[PDB]
Amino acid sequence: ELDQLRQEAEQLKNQIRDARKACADATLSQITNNIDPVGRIQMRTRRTLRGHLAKIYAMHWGTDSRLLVSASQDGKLIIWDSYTTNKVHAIPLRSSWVMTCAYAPSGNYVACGGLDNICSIYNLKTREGNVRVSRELAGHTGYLSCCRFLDDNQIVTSSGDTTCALWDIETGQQTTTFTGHTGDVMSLSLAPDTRLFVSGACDASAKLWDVREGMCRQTFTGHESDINAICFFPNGNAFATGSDDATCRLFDLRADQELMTYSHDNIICGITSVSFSKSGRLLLAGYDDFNCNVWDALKADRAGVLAGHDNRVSCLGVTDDGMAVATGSWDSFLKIWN
Amino acid sequence: VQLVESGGGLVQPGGSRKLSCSASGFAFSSFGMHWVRQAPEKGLEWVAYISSGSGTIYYADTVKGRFTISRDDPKNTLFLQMTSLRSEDTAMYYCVRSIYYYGSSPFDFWGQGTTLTVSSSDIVMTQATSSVPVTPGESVSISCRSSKSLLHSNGNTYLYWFLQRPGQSPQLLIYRMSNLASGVPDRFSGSGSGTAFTLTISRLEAEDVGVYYCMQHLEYPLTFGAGTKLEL
Amino acid sequence: SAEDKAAVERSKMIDRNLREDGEKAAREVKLLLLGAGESGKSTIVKQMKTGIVETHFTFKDLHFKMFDVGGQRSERKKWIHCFEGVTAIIFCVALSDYDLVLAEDEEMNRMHESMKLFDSICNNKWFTDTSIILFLNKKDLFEEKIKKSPLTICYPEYAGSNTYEEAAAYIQCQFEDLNKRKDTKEIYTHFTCATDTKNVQFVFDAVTDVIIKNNLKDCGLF
Amino acid sequence: SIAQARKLVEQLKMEANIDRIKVSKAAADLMAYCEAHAKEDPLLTPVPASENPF
Amino acid sequence: QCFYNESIAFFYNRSGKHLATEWNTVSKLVMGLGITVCIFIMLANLLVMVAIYVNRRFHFPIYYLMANLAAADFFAGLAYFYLMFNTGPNTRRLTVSTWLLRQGLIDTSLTASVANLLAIAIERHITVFRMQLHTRMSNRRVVVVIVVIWTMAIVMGAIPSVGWNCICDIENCSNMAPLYSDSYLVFWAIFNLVTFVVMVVLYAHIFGYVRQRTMRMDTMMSLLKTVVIVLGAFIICWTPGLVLLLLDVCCPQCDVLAYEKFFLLLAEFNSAMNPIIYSYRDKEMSATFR
Ligand SMILES: CCc1oc2c([C@H](CO)N(CC)CC)cccc2c1C
Repeated sequence: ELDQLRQEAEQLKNQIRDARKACADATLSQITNNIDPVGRIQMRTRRTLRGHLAKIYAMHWGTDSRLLVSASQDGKLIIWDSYTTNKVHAIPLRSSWVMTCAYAPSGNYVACGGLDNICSIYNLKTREGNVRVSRELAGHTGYLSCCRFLDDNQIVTSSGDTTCALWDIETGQQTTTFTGHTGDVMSLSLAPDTRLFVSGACDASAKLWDVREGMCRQTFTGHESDINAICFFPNGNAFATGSDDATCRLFDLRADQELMTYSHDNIICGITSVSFSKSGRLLLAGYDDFNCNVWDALKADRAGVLAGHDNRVSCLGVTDDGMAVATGSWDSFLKIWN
Repeated sequence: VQLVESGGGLVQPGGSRKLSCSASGFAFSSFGMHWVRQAPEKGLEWVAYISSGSGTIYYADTVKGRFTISRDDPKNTLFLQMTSLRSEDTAMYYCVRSIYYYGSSPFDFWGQGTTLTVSSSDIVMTQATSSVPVTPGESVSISCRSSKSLLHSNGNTYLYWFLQRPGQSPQLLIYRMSNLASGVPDRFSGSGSGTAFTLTISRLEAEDVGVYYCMQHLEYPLTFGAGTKLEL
Repeated sequence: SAEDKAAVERSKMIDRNLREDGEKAAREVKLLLLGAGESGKSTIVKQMKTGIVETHFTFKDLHFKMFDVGGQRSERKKWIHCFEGVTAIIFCVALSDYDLVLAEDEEMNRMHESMKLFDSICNNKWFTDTSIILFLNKKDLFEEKIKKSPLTICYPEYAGSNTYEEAAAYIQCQFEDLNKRKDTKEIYTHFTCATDTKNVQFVFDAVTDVIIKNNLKDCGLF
Repeated sequence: SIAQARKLVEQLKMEANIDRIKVSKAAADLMAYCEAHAKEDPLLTPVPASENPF
Repeated sequence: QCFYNESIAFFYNRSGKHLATEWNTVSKLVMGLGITVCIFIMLANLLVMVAIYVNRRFHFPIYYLMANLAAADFFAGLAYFYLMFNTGPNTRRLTVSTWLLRQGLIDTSLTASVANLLAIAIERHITVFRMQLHTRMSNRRVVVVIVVIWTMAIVMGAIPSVGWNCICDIENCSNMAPLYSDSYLVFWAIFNLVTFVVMVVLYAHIFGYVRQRTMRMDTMMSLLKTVVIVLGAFIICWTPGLVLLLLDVCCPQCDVLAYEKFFLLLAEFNSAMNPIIYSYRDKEMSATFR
């Protein structure tokens, strides 16, 4: 009977919660009590990238830490040269409603997606000087919220149809489909080793997935609202989530618990994007207050702000060498900070 | 992605002839086009250039004010107007495409060129080696010298390499020191510093025999070097 | 450098094209289409000419882009903000749903579900200034229904006879009473006309009215 | 929805059958990763303008 | 035959204007009214500029022309204030150059105010007749029209100080400004007239366009009221002065000096009223005023 299984199901949650309590030896704040705070992190706009004529929703650095791509509701996907602020490419999109970007680790491809439920992949290193669309991945029933290349041939995507998928670009078919989320999946972050990935959903729950097997390993429960952003710690052994509750929290996969909550009573708006530093010592978050805060991930003190945007900070990224931070905004400007 | 040029032939001194190259198979409108000429028995020599959108036109000192270069993007064609041809203008005129953006490979595709026979402060690149004997398989190194530091402040060494097989157009191998072009075997490799440059081949074959050229791009007029033929 | 000079020239060439594209896009009129499954939005779209469906049509030298986002079937709160800045919101409601009920729920009227959606939309923080065009479809079938069935089934309180004019007026006025921003956004209600093709003309007229009012706003002459 | 309940109970059963380490050691691990790569983090410690590409 | 070595009296005594070696009760009353109007002008224009600059929301071209109008009216108030305290018995310490400086200040300030009104009318026409929703525009056109306005005002205020004055043609020139030639007064009056008629035409076109397009679907009453007041202030506060100048340059034996200072006072009251006419309708802009 349904009641039999439900009463049985809630008993499993009891064991999970009890085990989580038993392993909560000490709060991370206590362990990091003697760590010197990071101090005031005053970062300044070194380059201002102009040319987008609408809101910006997604950006993604390159692996060379010089090139970056950005998408905006104007229907343009622009590859920037951050060093010189000159535009390398301007890719027109078939659908102006784009909510994510991706720069392939090899630099040969970029991807984007949104309300069209398709992940379009573009080839940059062609032999005709132009940038051309390579494949169109059409197997989702809810708008695309995020996407990240694994290789030149594998891309994993999250959608608002409560499922994440893994694709084969050459064949254009889903090698694996990840299901189990009860709400719209907002963002996914790939592990450094490209063996796992976590996804945050509107059901206020984050799940760790296995790319090969296709089954969820862990599910982390936290604050009750749509998780809007998620990113891996650089070691791949943790991740931080940002939701509409105006809170960012740090989960761990090995401990399978929650360590920190980055909340300040003044902040009442929702977090739109999160991203770490090369050392993972700074957790940068782009809120709706028109500003981007910099959090000390090990002390939970707001040390740093990036206030240069007339509108909300949609996206926020760091380089592979951590020499810069770029932030998009609804004000149509990307700013390189350092 | 072919490039074909038209014109040339026999012209008496003092006449004016027009050279045209019709591009096909790529986005011509976003490529900067060059013209390079080769004497019947001497090396290459740059003559002209247009940037993308016809916004920058340069000429060689020996044709300045005499030649006029123009492009017609809608038809994907490149034109060269020549006036009062001198006896020193006998050469086969190549057309080269190039695109400049971070990481691109300029001078990557060369046309077949046309033959023109008239009836009758600049960096110098020097390579005093010619007809070096060699054999398929062995390791051979080609040396080049410059009169100026080609290493720019931004960190790019604008020295290129080309290979002209017997009866074929020049083919790019290395668009900048320590870089390899697309579609060329991995055997070719070149390293240099400052003004001393080298091109190394691990194992070669009967296919890669010919004359090797060196070109700099630090500043115009893109002076070439003398040929370096591999003997076989 | 020479390569750097060429790269800067390329970037300026890109900037010029971006500006031209933006100037071409600014002339376009962006319309958002909402409503229930059977409201008649499909019929309206047919009159005007997966995921998000875009319809482009030109009327009287004005370019309109209509976005039918009804095939999304996900949480609206996550992607509705993407439509901030549209000229208006065309909203469709079927007058013939007063006596019906959704095939899933027990006794929740379809008309009340449309009213719930309309209240959620017109009071949304993203559409404080955005005007709403309200289409009331299936009016003839509604007339046939009301000629035989009573209107009390949906609205418990109703002072009026079972006549099409008064019943339709009551439903319209009930729908126009949901908006609290009475002096900021204007609700333009229209009754669907099939052959006359006056639906596109009404959308045109409402769009020009909002454009002219905004023009008077930003210039200080109002 | 019976199969859904069965799959849910199996999902939670698999979730519970994993090794969990004490949070103190994981906190020390996160601190170790932060501090070991600290001096290579440009944002955390400024790098002089000579080696600053921006 | 020209004479610039003569003093002020040579022209005053030959045209009719009284030197007023001593003050007068009428002079005292008109002086009080003028100083009060000048203070009000300065205060209102300072408030307008401070509000237009403090709020980032009011950083768009129409508010820029509004602030330029406020600055021009401030300049007019200053010019009128300086003209006062230089009359009665204070108009005899002057020389040709210094009095020309005074009159040129007045002329440039008033010309700048009128030109700013015309520019506002033009920008309102442009904004109303566009067919787009947002139209993020540039700030170059507003500054270009601003520099045109200011250059025209300055050149108009300087031309009489250079060659367009009756230092050489003593017989043919005005009775109120003893040196300014009738040609200069006629030119200034005609400039004012064409500016006013262009404003009327532009606002009528705006009103007709809005009426037809919106009634195709109350805003008409508010638009009509705004148009009527903006035109009415101008017509009521300028027609007396312009007609008085035309009478000076046209009618022989028309006593126009007694009714001069009050009419000029009305003209300056025009600049006094401008900052409130163009700010009362703006709810938010009137909320930062508090
Ligand atoms: C326009 C109303 C008016 O302006 C007067 C002037 C000024 C002096 O700068 N100029 C004279 C052309 C015209 C602005 C002087 C004397 C009387 C008047 C009257 C009356």
